[PDB]
Amino acid sequence: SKMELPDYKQWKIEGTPLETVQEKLAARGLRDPWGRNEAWRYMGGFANNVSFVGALLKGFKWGFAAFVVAVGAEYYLES
Amino acid sequence: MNLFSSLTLVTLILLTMPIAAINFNTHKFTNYPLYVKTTISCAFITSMIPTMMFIHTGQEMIISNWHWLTIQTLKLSLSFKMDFFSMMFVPVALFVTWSIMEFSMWYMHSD
Amino acid sequence: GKRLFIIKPSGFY
Amino acid sequence: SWDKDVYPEPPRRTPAPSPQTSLPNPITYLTKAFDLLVDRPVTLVREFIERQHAKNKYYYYHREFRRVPDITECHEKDVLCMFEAEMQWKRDYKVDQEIVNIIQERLKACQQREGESHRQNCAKELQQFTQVVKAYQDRYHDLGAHYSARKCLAKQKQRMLAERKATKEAA
Amino acid sequence: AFLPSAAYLTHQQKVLQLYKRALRHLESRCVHRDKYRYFACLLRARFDEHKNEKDMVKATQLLREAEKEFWHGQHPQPYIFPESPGGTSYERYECYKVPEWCLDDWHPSEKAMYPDYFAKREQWKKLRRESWEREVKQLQEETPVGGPRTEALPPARKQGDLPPLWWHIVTRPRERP
Amino acid sequence: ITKDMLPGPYPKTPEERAAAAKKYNMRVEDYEPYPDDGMGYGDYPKLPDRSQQERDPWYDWDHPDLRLNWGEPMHWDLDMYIRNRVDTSPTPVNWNLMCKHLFGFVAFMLFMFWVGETYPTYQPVGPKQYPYNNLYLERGGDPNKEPEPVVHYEI
Amino acid sequence: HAFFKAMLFMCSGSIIHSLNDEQDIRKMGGLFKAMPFTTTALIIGSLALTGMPFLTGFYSKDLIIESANTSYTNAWALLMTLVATSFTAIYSTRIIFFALLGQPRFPTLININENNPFLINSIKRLLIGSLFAGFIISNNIPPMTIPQMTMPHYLKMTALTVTIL
Amino acid sequence: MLKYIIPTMMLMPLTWLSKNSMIWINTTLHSLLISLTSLLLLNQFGDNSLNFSLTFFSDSLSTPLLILTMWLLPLMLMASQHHLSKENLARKKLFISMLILLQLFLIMTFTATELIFFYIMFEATLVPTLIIITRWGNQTERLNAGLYFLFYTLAGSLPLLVALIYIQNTMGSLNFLILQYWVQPMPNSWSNTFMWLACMMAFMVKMPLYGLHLWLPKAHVEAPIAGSMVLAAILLKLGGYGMMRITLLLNPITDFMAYPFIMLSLWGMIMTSSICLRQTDLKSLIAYSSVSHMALVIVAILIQTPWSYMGATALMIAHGLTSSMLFCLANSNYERVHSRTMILARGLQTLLPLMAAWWLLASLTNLALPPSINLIGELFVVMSTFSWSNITIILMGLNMVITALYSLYMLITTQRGKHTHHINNILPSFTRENALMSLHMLPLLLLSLNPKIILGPLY
Amino acid sequence: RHSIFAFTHVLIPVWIIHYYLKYHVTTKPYTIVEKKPRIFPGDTILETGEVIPPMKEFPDQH
Amino acid sequence: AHIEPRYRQFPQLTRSQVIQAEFFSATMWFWILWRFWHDSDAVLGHFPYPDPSQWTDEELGIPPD
Amino acid sequence: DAPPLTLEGIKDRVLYVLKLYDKIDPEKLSVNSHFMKDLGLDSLDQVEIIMAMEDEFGFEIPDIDAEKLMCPQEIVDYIADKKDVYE
Amino acid sequence: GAHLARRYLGDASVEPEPLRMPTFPPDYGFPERKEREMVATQQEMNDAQLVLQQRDYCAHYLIRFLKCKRDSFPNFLACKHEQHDWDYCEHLDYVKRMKEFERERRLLQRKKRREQREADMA
Ligand SMILES: CCCCCCCCCCCCCCCCCC(=O)OC[C@H](COP(=O)([O-])OC[C@H](O)COP(=O)([O-])OC[C@H](COC(=O)CCCCCCCCCCCCCCCCC)OC(=O)CCCCCCCCCCCCCCCCC)OC(=O)CCCCCCCCCCCCCCCCC
Ligand SMILES: CCCCCCCCCCCCCCCCCC(=O)OC[C@H](COP(=O)([O-])OCC[N+](C)(C)C)OC(=O)CCCCCCCCCCCCCCCCC
Ligand SMILES: CCCCCCCCCCCCCCCCCC(=O)OC[C@H](COP(=O)([O-])OCC[N+](C)(C)C)OC(=O)CCCCCCCCCCCCCCCCC
Ligand SMILES: CCCCCCCCCCCCCCCCCC(=O)OC[C@H](COP(=O)(O)OCCN)OC(=O)CCCCCCCCCCCCCCCCC
Ligand SMILES: *C(=O)CCCCCCCCCCCCC
Repeated sequence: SKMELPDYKQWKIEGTPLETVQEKLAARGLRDPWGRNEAWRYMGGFANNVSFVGALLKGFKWGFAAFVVAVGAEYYLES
Repeated sequence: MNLFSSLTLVTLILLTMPIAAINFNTHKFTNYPLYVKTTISCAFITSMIPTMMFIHTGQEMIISNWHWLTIQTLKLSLSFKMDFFSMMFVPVALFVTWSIMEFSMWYMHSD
Repeated sequence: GKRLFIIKPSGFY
Repeated sequence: SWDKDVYPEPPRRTPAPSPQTSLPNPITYLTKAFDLLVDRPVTLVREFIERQHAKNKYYYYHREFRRVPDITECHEKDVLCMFEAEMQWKRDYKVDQEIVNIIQERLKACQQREGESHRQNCAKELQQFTQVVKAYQDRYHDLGAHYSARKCLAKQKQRMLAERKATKEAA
Repeated sequence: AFLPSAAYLTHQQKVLQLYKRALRHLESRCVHRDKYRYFACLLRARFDEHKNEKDMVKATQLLREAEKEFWHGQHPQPYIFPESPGGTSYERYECYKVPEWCLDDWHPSEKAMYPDYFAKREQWKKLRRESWEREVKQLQEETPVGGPRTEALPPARKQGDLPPLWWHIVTRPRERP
Repeated sequence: ITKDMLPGPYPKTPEERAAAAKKYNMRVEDYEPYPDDGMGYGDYPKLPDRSQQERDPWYDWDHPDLRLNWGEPMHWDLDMYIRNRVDTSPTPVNWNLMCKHLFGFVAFMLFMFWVGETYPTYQPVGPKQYPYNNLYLERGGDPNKEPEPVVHYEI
Repeated sequence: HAFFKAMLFMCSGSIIHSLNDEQDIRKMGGLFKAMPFTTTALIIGSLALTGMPFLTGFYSKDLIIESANTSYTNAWALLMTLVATSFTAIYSTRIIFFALLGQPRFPTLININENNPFLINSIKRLLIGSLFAGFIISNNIPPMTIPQMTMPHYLKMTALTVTIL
Repeated sequence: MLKYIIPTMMLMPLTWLSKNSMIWINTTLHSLLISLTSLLLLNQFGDNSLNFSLTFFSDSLSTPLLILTMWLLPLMLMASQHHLSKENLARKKLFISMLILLQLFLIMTFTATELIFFYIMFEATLVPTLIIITRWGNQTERLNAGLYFLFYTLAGSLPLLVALIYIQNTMGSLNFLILQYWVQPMPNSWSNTFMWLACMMAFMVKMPLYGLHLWLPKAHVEAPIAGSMVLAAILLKLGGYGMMRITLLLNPITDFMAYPFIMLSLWGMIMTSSICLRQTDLKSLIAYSSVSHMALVIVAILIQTPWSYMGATALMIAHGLTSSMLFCLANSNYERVHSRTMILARGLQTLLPLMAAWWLLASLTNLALPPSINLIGELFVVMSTFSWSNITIILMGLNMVITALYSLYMLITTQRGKHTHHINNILPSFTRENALMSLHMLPLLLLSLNPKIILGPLY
Repeated sequence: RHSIFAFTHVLIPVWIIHYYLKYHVTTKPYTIVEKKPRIFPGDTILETGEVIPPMKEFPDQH
Repeated sequence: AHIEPRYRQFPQLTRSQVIQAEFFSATMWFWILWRFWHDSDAVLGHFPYPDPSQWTDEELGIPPD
Repeated sequence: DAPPLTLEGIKDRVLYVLKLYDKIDPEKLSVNSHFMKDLGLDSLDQVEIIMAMEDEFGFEIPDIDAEKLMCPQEIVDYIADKKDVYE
Repeated sequence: GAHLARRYLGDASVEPEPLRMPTFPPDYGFPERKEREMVATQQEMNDAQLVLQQRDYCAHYLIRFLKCKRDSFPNFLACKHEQHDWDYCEHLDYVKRMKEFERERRLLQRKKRREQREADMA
């Protein structure tokens, strides 16, 4: 029924690329009024997403561990 | 021979059976999409047997089972070619279609 | 809850 | 069944199963399951129906048309003789159509049966196909939708005049 | 150019429609939100420079070369909202928007399946047919001679009257039927 | 419907043009008929030759799928300018430049396929060698004849 | 191609349904962690499409490029086939970059959910297909030609280098 | 043939002695019994035709036309009983009498052993059709339509009469069975050229030939529904039947007399199909599609090969069923919106889904979807015309593009899109209407199981 | 009635189709034409017992 | 409990979808590394490509004249 | 999928987006705050407010309708009418 | 692919044309050159139903591999050695084709040097 929205005051653009945008706008006498509306996209669980090679190497750690275990298993099983 | 050709035609007749079910209906179905998806998973399983015995021996055949029409020197028959192309494409198409229909039971649920 | 009437043409005939 | 001379098959040579692996193939188990679950009930139902056929046996016959005089020995505009000649010609044309169909069935069965070496091993069926298609073409091609024994006789006489002229000019 | 109430667009309306089209195309060119946000502030600064322009010929000239600016710099595939015209889900559900009058053609065995719904439908139909003559005589006593000038309809003026020509606005199908 | 609301002959006098402009529910200053060259248009208006896709989609149209009001004079080719059919909408690239770029791309690709056909790639190898007189019996050669011996040697 | 391309459309439809019929990649992003199974299967399908070694697209497309290189061929057709091979990698990472990476560009009422067993199992079977089906089919089918397996090192390594570029 | 002629005539006292509430039921019942009886004509032989008497015979060309003719009468009665509900009772019985009389003339048109009796029944069909169009057609233009239908026919058919009587003076007989054995070759001369035109142009008008086709988009459009059903389904095929009989006598001059007409047909099916892309009247679109389909039958009869005659008779039967169903579907929308404008009532699949399925199946058979007998006839004609000249596939294949394009456009305009808002009288489909559609479509689809009975005398 | 699907959609169609193929289709000539089985050197024929002789000894390469 | 929608923040994740996604990513990399360990020649080359310039004229039969 | 909108939810989201706008102080804002007469905003600011509403709720308000939405309550009523809330 | 540049950008008179080569006799430069020995009988690869592309001078390893592949079903990974024997003998055949190409190229170089020496001498 009722959905509780989060607080609006927590969406601050410090620590985000909106801070860099506001700095480069204030360098030429401008100001961005819609930064806190966009601030949720760069905060919370949506901050610090992976890169593209970090996306391709998803599961590489456990895959390499299972690879080493299986290679050692067949190397001990052949003898 | 008798296993190969029978399960070959059972795959196709099995696919035609939910069309006959939906055309001969009176009620609102208890999940006709689940019935079509179960039918196509079963047709995948049934089509894998002639595929396996093609992988074993290279067993190919032609089932020209129903003479339809002879235009003087052109005899047209209901004729099915069970070669390498059919033996690999029919299970791949049935497997893909079985995934597409279990996807469609979710994606088209509001329809 | 909040089931809505679906306007559809007559399927009787 | 059928006659194995009009529809010939070479003798079947299947190889003996020589399994090299220790894994059991599923095809033998599915063959045994098809023999038990499918082939024996179908066989029992067919034996029941065959006993019910054998309780009341009766026969049908292949109709034998005797040979009537053909169109060459019918007088011109004599409808009673040339009617029978035309009916005989239409029956022979329908039978020649089915002879071409038999030879095409032999050719296609050889192409499937011999498989990847079909080109070497089906030369006899290809040669019989070429001979019977040449004969059918010389006999019936280009007659039109309104074909008759008269059109076919006129075509044959034109072909025989061409062959006689070619024999005369080559001697 | 083509509007239901107004006969034209004013200069201020043309400037605002250009500003919205330019921001949407700039967002299509400038996919990321901070990068769009920077260039949208720059575009707002370009629009605020000639905001206090009193010469309407100069303002019309600036609007015209700004439209040429936009036509050179538009995105070939701008973002369209899905239910918006040209969108991928636009007029998708129109095959499900059965009009209400089809319920008049239902069989009594399938009207009996929904007794309270059709009992509540009949008082809507009764309300509509007792409101119709009052709202026709409202329209003809309020439309000037020669016909209506604009396509705007009046509200209800008395307590008890319904607004004239209300039925197909009120009883229109849902967007998700 | 009646006879003086049906289309008629080409309007010649200005009062005939005025009454036929009134018939098609449009202004006299906007009413232009097709030019009287004997093609059979009569007094029917020559509307500006735009597709129905170019109409405002947010307007409350009487026919929303057609983008067409009631009583509005339909274009002569309305069935041609439906949104299922010919679109005349403005394009981001000019029409002549689109034709130049498409024709130049297709012509250049066909020319370069011809060039690469004239100068093909290959590998530094000889021809593939087959036994038994280049597989004479396998290719369908008749066994009563005998071909020339195709002999391949070691290297 | 059937396996990974049907799976790529099913992953796209999972994204489209989670974003309320949104199909434009400029209103996506940040879906690496929000849709983890769709992300995994989309990356596996894009690697199978671009011919990652020993996924299903490797067992056909890499042989196609090796056979097109080492044959009596229209050279412009070969060169355009290789440029198309590089373009496959370009649009595959275009999908992965705008749909999955970066920061969100979709609207603020997040309804992201892929926890239906139908969706998960149907993408899962084509995921097992996109991993292993090229291997299984290419080791089960009989030889019908002679595979060209002798070629120089720049010509054996053409497809992988072009895809990496 | 008299086991069919006498029950068809007994339908006349059956309709005139029936109770006033029973005149549709009784005539429908007993015309369905006559149609069930018509399958005894399938005693066909591989060599001989089924030769009943001196006056009547039936080979495998006339037999499917007879079965279709006797089948179309109950369907015409079902199609016509609703819009003639308010009619005077005696005029209603006169309408049914004109349909019965037209069936009577058709069944002995197709079985007439002798060609001048074929001519008299062939021209006798004009009078009930003219009366049905001009008396029970809906609009003003029916009167003008009745003139065109009357006078393109007779201007073509009165030179045929003379020509046939000339054959009577030359051969001594106009028995088709005698003329099978006494046919003499027709050499190149001017006398034989106008002999060829007099033998062919009446049937060219009946088909219709392109350029002679102008009577049809008035006669089929202005007719009532039973009129349009019998005009498209049967009376066009009098021309094809008559050509297939008369071209026996016209060899070998046909081999160059066919060249203009073949051009008129091969380009004409490109024209009239294209015309269907821009038709605003739905019933006019169905009429022009009939002209386009009969152009193939003209080409197939003129090139006179076995494949072309088999394709032409299959296409005649298939087009009979399909065009009759399409006119009945267009009438089912006309009996709701009272306009034949195709763009008027849109989105009808949202309102009438089972009738939209009938529209779909009739459109699929119109565009010759395999394995329908529409496609069998279409394809066999295309095979024979490719053998005639390989370039014809261009004009054939392009036709099959446009035929698809107007078939689905008709399906997209009427059934799809948004429904028209102001139209609120779209009643649910009556059992009579769906029954009429199924009695067209189910035999049409069942003939794909066994098409050899509609492949004609040289199957 | 827990596995009625495998009875009505599989097993009754396998029964019907095996009856149709065995007693109506294969009783006619050339209706089911099977490719003849591939024979290798070293095989033994079931219909005859004739052992196919093996290949010539290889000029070994590696 | 089904997933409840959130506003301007990262959605609720099930443990099951995370472990399935990680398992199939690990299965992909295990399969790539395993097949690269065992095959290694479908990628890198099966047989050594010989150098035609290193071939002597004696084995090619080139008489020096 | 697709959670249903309420009038209170639409009102909360409209006021939320307007409280995240630096030209509006969130203590003076109410549902009846006229943008030009009470909040002192420009017409360009009103265009940006409607564009943020469009980005918020995921659909387009046309310009003939957007130019007339001059308070939060008119925006809430427009979104209510275009999404059929309180069925 | 340097031979493409030597034929197309350089001179074609010294480069062998692939569609018609060898243009020299096979004994030209070889004292007692031996023939290629075909191991598999023509009837053996007829009965094995090999593709006509596959009935080359190394079809016997293919027949051994196909017999292994039949006899080791369902273990489809159990005939890597027979497959590698067939692949290696196909490799040796391809090396022989490369040797034929290099032989023809060096003989065209010999003809070029011969005609240049004949032009410079006489
Ligand atoms: C001699 C014994 C014969 C027995 C076998 C029967 C042989 C065929 C006869 C004709 C069958 C047509 C009947 C159904 C269609 C018409 C009515 C309808 O739409 O009902 C919908 C309704 C179910 O729908 P609903 O949800 O209730 O409402 C519909 C919705 O409004 C919305 O509807 P919708 O659009 O969602 O659904 C319509 C859908 C729409 O789908 C399509 O339009 C797609 C179809 C085309 C593409 C797919 C097929 C392509 C071709 C392959 C098939 C043929 C060859 C196969 C062989 C292998 C290859 C060679 O159509 C179908 O699903 C129908 C399936 C069969 C289609 C046949 C082909 C029609 C296409 C055009 C012509 C093509 C060539 C001719 C083929 C002839 C084959 C014999 O069906 C019924 O209630 C059926 C009633 C009973 C039908 C009896 C049929 C036989 C009648 C003959 C009586 C005398 C002999 C006794 C036999 C009795 C057997 C029981
Ligand atoms: C659930 C219902 C199934 C049956 C239930 C009751 C029976 C239980 C099981 C026992 C099976 C019945 C007995 C065996 C069946 C009959 C066997 C037999 O000899 O039948 C005679 C024949 C077999 O063929 P035939 O060659 O003997 O005779 C054909 C007739 N002539 C020679 C004149 C051409 O007919 C049939 O079997 C008919 C059924 C065919 C099945 C396929 C239909 C496809 C329809 C497609 C239409 C369009 C095709 C176009 C394309 C064609 C190709 C180009
Ligand atoms: C629908 C509109 C178009 C309809 C076209 C109908 C056909 C067009 C051609 C008709 C020609 C006239 C009838 C020919 C009958 C042939 C019989 C015969 O034996 O002919 C050989 C005979 C030959 O004479 P004979 O046979 O007595 O001579 C003995 C034989 N020889 C020649 C060897 C000595 O031809 C004629 O006598 C004249 C034939 C031509 C007639 C020219 C006059 C009529 C011109 C055409 C009018 C067409 C309709 C006009 C109206 C249009 C609409 C308003
Ligand atoms: C191996 C050889 C390979 C050869 C390759 C090249 C050969 C072919 C060359 C091109 C010919 C075909 C392309 C042109 C016709 C395409 C028609 C079409 O698709 O129209 C689409 C159009 C609207 O589509 P669109 O605007 O994209 O939709 C967006 C949403 N409104 O929709 C409409 O406007 C609807 C129009 C309906 C009527 C169309 C009329 C045109 C019919 C053309 C038939 C051409 C037949 C050619 C026959 C050749 C025979 C060999
Ligand atoms: C000589 O060049 C033989 C090789 C085939 C012709 C040239 C092919 C060029 C493209 C393939 C190599 C690409 C390396 C990135």
